[PDB]
Amino acid sequence: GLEEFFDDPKNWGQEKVKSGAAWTCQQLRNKSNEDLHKLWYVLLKERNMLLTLEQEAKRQRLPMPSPERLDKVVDSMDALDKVVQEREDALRLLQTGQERARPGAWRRDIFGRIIWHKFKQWVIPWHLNKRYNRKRFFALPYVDHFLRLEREKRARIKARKENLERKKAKILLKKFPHLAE
Amino acid sequence: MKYMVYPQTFALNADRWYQYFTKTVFLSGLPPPPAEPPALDLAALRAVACDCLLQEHFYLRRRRRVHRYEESEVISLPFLDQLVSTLVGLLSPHNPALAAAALDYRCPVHFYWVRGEEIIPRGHRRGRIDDLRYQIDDKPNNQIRISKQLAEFVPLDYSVPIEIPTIKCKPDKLPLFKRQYENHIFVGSKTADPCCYGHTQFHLLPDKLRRERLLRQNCADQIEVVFRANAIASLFAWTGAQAMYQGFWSEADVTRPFVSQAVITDGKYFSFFCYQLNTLALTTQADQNNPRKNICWGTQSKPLYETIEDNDVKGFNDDVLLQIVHFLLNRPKEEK
Amino acid sequence: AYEWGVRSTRKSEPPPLDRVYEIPGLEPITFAGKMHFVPWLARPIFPPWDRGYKDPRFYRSPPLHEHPLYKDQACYIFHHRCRLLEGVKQALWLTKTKLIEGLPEKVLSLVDDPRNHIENQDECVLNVISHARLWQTTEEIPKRETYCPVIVDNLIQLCKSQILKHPSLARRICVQNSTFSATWNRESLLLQVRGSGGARLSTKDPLPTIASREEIEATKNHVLETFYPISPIIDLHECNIYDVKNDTGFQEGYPYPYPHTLYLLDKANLRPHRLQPDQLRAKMILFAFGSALAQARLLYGNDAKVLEQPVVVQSVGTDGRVFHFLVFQLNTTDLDCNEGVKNLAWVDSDQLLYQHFWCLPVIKKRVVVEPVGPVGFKPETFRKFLALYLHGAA
Amino acid sequence: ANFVSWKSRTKYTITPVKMRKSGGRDHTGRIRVHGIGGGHKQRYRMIDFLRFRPEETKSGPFEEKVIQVRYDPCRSADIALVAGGSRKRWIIATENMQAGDTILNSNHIGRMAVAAREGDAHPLGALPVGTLINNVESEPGRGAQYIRAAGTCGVLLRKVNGTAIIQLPSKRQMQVLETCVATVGRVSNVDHNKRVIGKAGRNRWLGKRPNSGRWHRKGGWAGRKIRPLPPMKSYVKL
Amino acid sequence: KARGNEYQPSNIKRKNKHGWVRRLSTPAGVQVILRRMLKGRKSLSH
Amino acid sequence: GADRMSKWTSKRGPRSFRGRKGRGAKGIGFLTSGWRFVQIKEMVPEFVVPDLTGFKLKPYVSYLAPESEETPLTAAQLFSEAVAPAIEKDFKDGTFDPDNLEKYGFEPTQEGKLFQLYPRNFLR
Amino acid sequence: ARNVVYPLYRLGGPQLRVFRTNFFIQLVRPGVAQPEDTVQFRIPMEMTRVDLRNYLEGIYNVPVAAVRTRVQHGSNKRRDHRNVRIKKPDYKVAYVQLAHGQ
RNA sequence: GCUAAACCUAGCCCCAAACCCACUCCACCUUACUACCAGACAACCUUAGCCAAACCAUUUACCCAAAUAAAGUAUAGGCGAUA
RNA sequence: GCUACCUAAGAACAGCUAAAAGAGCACACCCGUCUAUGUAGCAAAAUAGUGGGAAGAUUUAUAGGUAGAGGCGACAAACCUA
RNA sequence: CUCCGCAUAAGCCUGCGUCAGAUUAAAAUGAACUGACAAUUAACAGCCCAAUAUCUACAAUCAACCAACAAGUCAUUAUUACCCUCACUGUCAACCCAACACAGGCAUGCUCAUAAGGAAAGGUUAAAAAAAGUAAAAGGAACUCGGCAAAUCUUACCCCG
Ligand SMILES: [K+]
Ligand SMILES: [K+]
Ligand SMILES: [K+]
Ligand SMILES: [K+]
Ligand SMILES: [Mg+2]
Ligand SMILES: [Mg+2]
Ligand SMILES: [Mg+2]
Ligand SMILES: [Mg+2]
Ligand SMILES: [Mg+2]
Ligand SMILES: [Mg+2]
Ligand SMILES: [Mg+2]
Ligand SMILES: [Mg+2]
Ligand SMILES: [Mg+2]
Ligand SMILES: [Mg+2]
Ligand SMILES: [Mg+2]
Ligand SMILES: [Mg+2]
Ligand SMILES: [Mg+2]
Ligand SMILES: [Mg+2]
Ligand SMILES: [Mg+2]
Ligand SMILES: [Mg+2]
Ligand SMILES: [Mg+2]
Ligand SMILES: [Mg+2]
Ligand SMILES: [Mg+2]
Ligand SMILES: [Mg+2]
Ligand SMILES: [Mg+2]
Ligand SMILES: [Mg+2]
Ligand SMILES: [Mg+2]
Ligand SMILES: [Mg+2]
Ligand SMILES: [Mg+2]
Repeated sequence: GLEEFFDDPKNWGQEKVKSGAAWTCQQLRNKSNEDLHKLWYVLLKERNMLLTLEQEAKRQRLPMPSPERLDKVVDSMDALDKVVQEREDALRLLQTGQERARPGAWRRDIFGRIIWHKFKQWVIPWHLNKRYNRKRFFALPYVDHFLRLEREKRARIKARKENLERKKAKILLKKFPHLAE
Repeated sequence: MKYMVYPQTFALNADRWYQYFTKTVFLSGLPPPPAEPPALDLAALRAVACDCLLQEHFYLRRRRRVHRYEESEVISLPFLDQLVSTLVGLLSPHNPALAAAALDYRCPVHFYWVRGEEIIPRGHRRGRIDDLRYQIDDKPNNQIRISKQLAEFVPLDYSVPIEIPTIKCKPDKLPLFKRQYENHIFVGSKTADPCCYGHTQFHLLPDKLRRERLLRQNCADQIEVVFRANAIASLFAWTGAQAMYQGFWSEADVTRPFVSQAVITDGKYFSFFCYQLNTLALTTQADQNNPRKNICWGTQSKPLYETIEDNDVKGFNDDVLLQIVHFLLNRPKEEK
Repeated sequence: AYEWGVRSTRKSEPPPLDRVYEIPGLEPITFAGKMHFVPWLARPIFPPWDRGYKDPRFYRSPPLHEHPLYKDQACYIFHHRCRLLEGVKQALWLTKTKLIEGLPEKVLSLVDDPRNHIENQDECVLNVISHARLWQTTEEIPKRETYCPVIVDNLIQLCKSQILKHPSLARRICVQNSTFSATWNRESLLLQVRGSGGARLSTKDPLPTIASREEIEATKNHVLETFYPISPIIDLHECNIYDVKNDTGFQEGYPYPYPHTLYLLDKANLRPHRLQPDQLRAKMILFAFGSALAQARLLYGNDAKVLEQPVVVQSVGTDGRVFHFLVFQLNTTDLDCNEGVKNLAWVDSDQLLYQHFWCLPVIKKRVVVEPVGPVGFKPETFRKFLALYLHGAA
Repeated sequence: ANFVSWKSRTKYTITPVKMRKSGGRDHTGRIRVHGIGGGHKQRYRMIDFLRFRPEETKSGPFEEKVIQVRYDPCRSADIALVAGGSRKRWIIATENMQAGDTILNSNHIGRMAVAAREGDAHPLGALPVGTLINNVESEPGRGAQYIRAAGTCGVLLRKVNGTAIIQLPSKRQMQVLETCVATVGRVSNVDHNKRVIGKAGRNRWLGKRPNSGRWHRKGGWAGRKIRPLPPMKSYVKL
Repeated sequence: KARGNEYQPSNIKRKNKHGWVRRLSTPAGVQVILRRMLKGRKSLSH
Repeated sequence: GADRMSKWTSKRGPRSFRGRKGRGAKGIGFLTSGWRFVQIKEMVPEFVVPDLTGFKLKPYVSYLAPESEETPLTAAQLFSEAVAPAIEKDFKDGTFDPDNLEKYGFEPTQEGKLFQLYPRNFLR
Repeated sequence: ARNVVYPLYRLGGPQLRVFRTNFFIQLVRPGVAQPEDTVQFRIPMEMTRVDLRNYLEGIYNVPVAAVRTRVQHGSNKRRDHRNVRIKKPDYKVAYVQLAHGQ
C-alpha cells in the first residue's frame, strides 16, 4: 500500500536512523538471478521512501535525517545492475561473440568526422526508407580544409598543455632544490 | 471565463460535485405517487420493444462491417430513436398530450447560471471578488416538449432532512476546466416555440463510459455515479431553462416548481430519474437566506434484456418497459 | 491529340544504369554493403521486397482483374449519388413504365372529406415550418442540411397523430439506415439499383392495387420514348466488379417487410450539390422500382413474367420547400423487351409547401414590409402528403 | 524554387478544376512576363478540341446533343456541353448554338460535297469552297490549334491533290491535308471586340496589372510598315 | 514612420530560414556549421 | 530576440509545433481516422514483479562481514564453471562429438527465441 | 524503463515486459487543497500514466481509479556570477485517485 | 581623512621533439539532439581584384619538395615598371 | 519576420441616403493635408487638433517565392532588416 | 477617469504566489531584484486516415421573386483489407516587437458603455518668459507672402490634370 513510501512511524522525527552497509558487487555474484530480481524491488521500494523523505525535508525546510542511506541504496542498485549486465555480456560472447548488445558501425558524417552509428529498429529495408536516405554518411572535398584546421586547433592546445607542465616542474625545483634526484 | 459542466463525465464521484453546483439533494426511488381520484395492452408494447431491438441487431442488414466502438452510434442510437417514436404513437390514445407534442432528435440544451464566489489568487486582478460561472451544453438523444406544464411531485416549500454535499477544494480538481464563449439558455427550441415545457428526456451513454471499461479501471462503484450525474446536470439545465423562458431568474425565483423526467441508458441497462426545480436563486446574494433546495429522484440501473441471440431476445424484463410507459403516460393536470 | 498531364508533374525517369552492368563476367562494386548512398560507388539493384506478413494499415489490394467477383459484362449501377441527364424520360425506359400526371383518384379521396383532416391542420403545419427553419437551433438562420430532415420527421409525426381515428396505423414503423438491391436487364444491358439513405416507412400489410386488370392490359399500346443519341445508361456507374444479388434490406422474418413509402431528401446546402426537380423524380422512380422489384423476386421467384398481384410502392422526395409525390406499381418482371405489359407510375411535380420564409423582419426605410414567417403557404400540398400516409389504413 | 504546375490531372472530366495563378513568374520564381497578377479566382473546364473522337467501343460518324451553352472565364468564346452515347464533354460553341441542337461529327470524305450546317464537324475535303470554318488542325488527329477565339472564322479557298488551302483570321493562307477535321461556322461572342472595360479596376479583375510608369523613347521599330503578306504556310510534306 | 520593430518573431519562419535542416541542405550551409564548430560556438543554428 | 541557447521544447512554438513534440515517452499505439487513438496491449510494458514473502535479503547488509576481493566475471570463467564439467564427463565416458554441442548448451543461432542475445529484443 | 531501447512490436508479437524497472517515483505533499482520495506524485518525464498505474498496482498493490499528469516547467531565470543562466530541472507531476473509496 | 594606490600568479609566446586521430546508457539531417513504414536529389569546372606602373589599357614576386653556390647570370618584358 | 511585387488558402467593413455605383455623408479600420508642440523627445519620425479614403485598383493575419554583375518597381533613380 | 475591458491566436518562458531578505522603487507597508518552496491535471486545442479503379455541368447573396459578371470555398461509388480502443503534448503571469516598467507598433471574437479596468495633483507659493485652453468693449482681414490659426458653415471664376 501507500504505507511503503514512508518509514516506520516510530522513526518519524528522529535525527538519526541506523543503517547497515551497502551491497557490494562481489556479495551479489553469489546470489541467483531470481534472488537478484527479487532484491531489485526491495531496494526500489527503499529508494522511493528515501526520495519521498528527501523532498519533504525541503518542503519543511529541515535537514534529512540520514542522507547516507540514499547514497548506499543507489550504490547497491548500481552494483546489482553491474552484476546482471556482466552475466549477460559474458553469455553473449559465448553464443555470438559480439562485444556490443546493440548493432552499429563506424561511419563518416556529413561534417567529415568519425562517429559510431547506433542502428535503430525498422520495419522496411533501408533502400525503401524515405527519411533514412535523406541522411548523409559521406563528406565532400570541401571538408578537408576544415578537418585540418580542427586538427591544428587540437595540436595547439596539446602543445600549450605539454609546455605548461614542463614549466611547473622547472619552477618546482627553485623552491625545492633537493628534488634533483 | 466559466466552468464547462459535462453531464456525461469521466470524473470520479461527479454526482456529489454536481449536487453542490446545483444545490440539489438526491433521493433513491421514485417520487411519492399522487393518491388522487382505456386498456393498456402490455403484450403489444412488449412485441414492439423486442421488434426495434431485434431489428438493429439481427434483421437489419449492414453494408459494411460494424466495429465495437461504432456500436453505440450504429446499433443503440437508432434503437433508442425508434423505441420512442413508436411508443408515443401507441400511448397517444391513453395520453392525448402526446398527440400535440414536439419530439426532438439530438437537439441541444443549454443553461448558464452563477453559484458561489472566489478571490482571484494571482494577476493584476488579485484580491478581487469574482463569481463562479457554470455552463451545461447537453445534447440528449431525444426529448419530448409539451405546451402545458406537468404537475409538481412535492410542494415547493417541501424540505428533506438531508444536507447537500460540500467540497473543500475548488472545482478545478474534479477535474473541471474553464473557457469563455457564448452563454446560452436553450430548452431545445427558441422562445417563440409554444412547446416550452419539458416532459421526458432520453440519454444514451457513450462508448467511453461503457460499463465494461469501468470494471477494467477499478471503477465498479462509479457505474451508478455516471447515471445520476448525467440526470442531475441534464435535468437541472432543462428545468432551469424552462423557468428562464417564463421570466424567472436568481433575483425573481420561481413561484411554482418545474419538473421533468429522464431515461438514462447505455443500450442494455436503463435508469429512471425525476427532477423538480424548487429554487433558481443560487448566488451568494440570493442563496444566503434561501431555505429550499432542488430535488432529484433516481432508481438503480437494471437491464432490459439478459441476452440477444439471433432473432430471440433472452430474459426480457417487462418491469423496465412498464416504467418507461408510466413516464410517457404522465400528463399535465387538467382544469375544471 | 492533346494529352493531359505535363511531363514536369510526372515521375522523372529513373537514373540511367552505370556502364559496369553492361560488361559480362564483371561484378559491380556497389554501396549495398555500406548500407547508405555514396557518390563514388555504383548504385545497386535491389530485388522486389515483400513484407511477408499482413498489416491492415499498409495493405495493397490485388489487381482488378484478379478480383474474384470480376465479370467482362459490365453492370451499370444506379445509386443515390447518380444524377441522370434526361431525368424522368430516362427512368421511364430503364424501368419500362408509363407516366400518369396526377395521383390516383382513390388516394386523393382519402382526404377529400372533412373527417380525416387533422385538428387545426393549417395552424399545426405552419408550426412545423417555423420550428424547422426558425426555432430549431440557436443559430439565427438554420442550414438546409439541418431543417430538411426535421421538417419531414415532424410532418410524419403530425400525420401519425391520427391513430385515434385509424387504429390500423399502429402496424407500421419508419426505418432508418436501410439498404436494398435489385438487378434486371433492359435490351441486353445488366442494370442494378442500390438504394440507400432516407427513411423507409414499413408495414405488415401490403398496399392494395391501384390500376385494374383492363388498365394494365392497355399499356401494350404505349411506346417508350427514346432520346437518341443519348444512351439510357448515361450518368450510371459502369462497374465490372460486382455480384448479381437481390436484397430487400432485411432478413427472413422481419415483422415489417412490405415497404409503404420511401422518403428521399435533398439535404445539401450548396445548390450544385442538390438534385434538380427532374433528376429527383427519377431517383424516386428507380428507388421505388428497386424496392418493389425486390419484393416480387422474393415472393414470386427469380423468373421473368407478368405479375399476378402487382406490387405498389410510394415515394416522397423533398428539398425542404418543394415536394414530389410518386405512386409506383410493379406490373411485370419481364423488362428485357420493350413490348408487352408495362408498369405504371402516378406523379405530382413541383408541389410547393411554402413559397418563401423570412427568418428576420424585412425593414425598408424604417418600415416592416415582410414579417418573420412563411410566405405563400399552400395547405393542398400537405393534404397529398397526408393521403399517401393514410393509404392502406383508412 | 518549389514551384509545381497545376496542370497535373491526367484524365479528362467536365468537372471544373481548381487552378493556381502564376503572377508572370516561371519555375525559377523570377518574373518572365510583366502585367500579370491577381484577378478573380477561376476554375478550369477541360475542352476537347478533337471533335471527331469516337468512344472506346464505337467507331465512325456519331452525333451529339447540345445541353448547355455557358460562359467560360478562361477564354473569350463560349463553351457548350454536348453528350453522345454515355459520355459528356465541353466544346467550343459556335455563333448560333442552343440547348437542344444535335451536332454531327464525321470523318467521311464523299465524292461530292455536303450541305454545311453550323456546329457540324467534317473534314476539309468534304466542304464546299467559301465555307466559313473554325478550330482547324495542322494534321489529322493533332487537335484544333487555330481559329479558337470569339467571332473568329476562316474560309476554304481551294482543294488541290488532297490538300486544302485555308485562310486564317490574319488574312494569311495555310495549307493542310483534306483529312483534317474542321468545324463549320463562326465562333461565339461575335461582339466581344466591342466590349468596353470602362474603368481601370475592371482590368484588375481580369488579372492585368498596370503598365510601367517609366518613359521610353521610340526607335526605328515604331511607325507604320507596309510589307507584303507572307507566303503560304504548308504542313504537307511532298 | 517609426522604425526599429522589423523583428516580428515567428518560430516557423525561424526554423525554416536559419534552421539545422536548411543549413545542411546546401554545401554553403554546411560550411557555416563547420566555421561555427571551428570557432567553438555554443549554438550552431536555431 | 529569440533564445537560441535554450532547450527546444514542446512548450515553444505554435499549436502544431506543441502537439508534435514530446518528452521522451514511448508510444503504445497509433492514431486512426478521426484522430482516434488505438492502444496496443502488447506495446505497454508489463511489470514482472515477484513475490517478496519470506525473502531474507534486505536493503542493507550488516557491517560484520569480510572484505572479499572483486573478481569480475568473464566468459572463460563462466565456461569452466558450467560447460566444462559436462564436457569432461562425456570425454571420459568416450562419447563426445561437435554435433552434440547443442546438447551441452551451445546455441547455433538466436532466431526462434523469445529473448535473443544479439540484437537483443528485451528490456532490462 | 528509461534510457533503454524498446524492442519494436509487430502484429502477433510477444507481450512487452520489463523485469527490472529503473523508474523511481517520489510521493509529495500537495501545495494546494486536493480531494481526500487524490494522491500526488513526481515521476520521470519518460513515464506514462498507464505505466504509473501498473507500476503502483504491481509493486505496491494499490488500486487506482484515475491518473492525470502534467509537465511543470523549471525556471531558467537564475544566473550565476558569470551571468550564465541556471536551469531548474523540468519535472512531471501525477495525480492519482484511489479506487474503492480509500 | 575619503576615494584610491600597491602586489604575482593564472596562463601565454617562440622553438625543439614527436605524425595525427573515440567510447556508460539514451537522443540527434523532420522544426537537429524527435523510439517505429514504399524510396531512387546527389561530388568535380582557369580565382578575381586592390596594388605597382606616379593615369591606364599588355604587364605587376606569392612555399611546391636540398641549405649553399652558380645568379639576380642566361632569358622574358607597353624591352617600361618589373619578372 | 521591415519593405516592393507575386502565389496558396482565410478574415474584416456600423448606421444614413440611393439602392445602379472603382457613388455621397459618416464609425471601426487605412492613409498622413495643414498648424502648433516636440528637436539627446514619450518617439533614431512622436503627440494634439484639423484633414483624405472608408464595398474596393480596399485594408489585413498566416505560410511560401523572387538576392546584389541582382531582385522588385501604377519610375519617386522608389524599396530590398532604422 | 474609463484612452477601455475579458478571451483566443501569435510571441515570450515562471517574469508583483507563500516564507525570508543586508536587495529595490521618490518611498529603511510594497516589490517586477535575490534565496528557498509551491504551481498549469482534458472534455477545449494540437497530434489523424488501408489499397486500386471510378465519380464530381447547374455559385454565393435569409436564396424564394429578381438581376448580374469579375463566373465562384465544401458531394462519390465499386471491390478488397480491417473486432485491442481514450496514449502523448500545450494549459502560470502584471507577458510580445521597439536598447527602458517607452505617450509608439500589434490579427480575431464578445462587450458598445460597461457587472470589467484605472488615477491627471510629492508639498507649497501663485513673478517673468513659454506651452494648452476659456471670455472679451467698439471695429471686423485694416493682419499677413497668403484669412496661417481661430471662429463660422459660404458666392463666383480661372490654370493644370
Ligand atoms: K589611380
Ligand atoms: K515571458
Ligand atoms: K512613442
Ligand atoms: K472597477
Ligand atoms: Mg470568357
Ligand atoms: Mg485568362
Ligand atoms: Mg498600355
Ligand atoms: Mg508612360
Ligand atoms: Mg494535459
Ligand atoms: Mg597605377
Ligand atoms: Mg508583417
Ligand atoms: Mg491569390
Ligand atoms: Mg457600409
Ligand atoms: Mg466610394
Ligand atoms: Mg467618401
Ligand atoms: Mg505599389
Ligand atoms: Mg522622374
Ligand atoms: Mg531625378
Ligand atoms: Mg478533443
Ligand atoms: Mg489561461
Ligand atoms: Mg499622478
Ligand atoms: Mg509639483
Ligand atoms: Mg506669463
Ligand atoms: Mg471683440
Ligand atoms: Mg491687406
Ligand atoms: Mg471679405
Ligand atoms: Mg500691411
Ligand atoms: Mg484654416
Ligand atoms: Mg488627378
